Amino acid sequence: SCTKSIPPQCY
Repeated sequence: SCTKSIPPQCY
């Protein structure tokens, strides 16, 4: 899943 950061990060 992708984190909730700005910008968002996907693993």
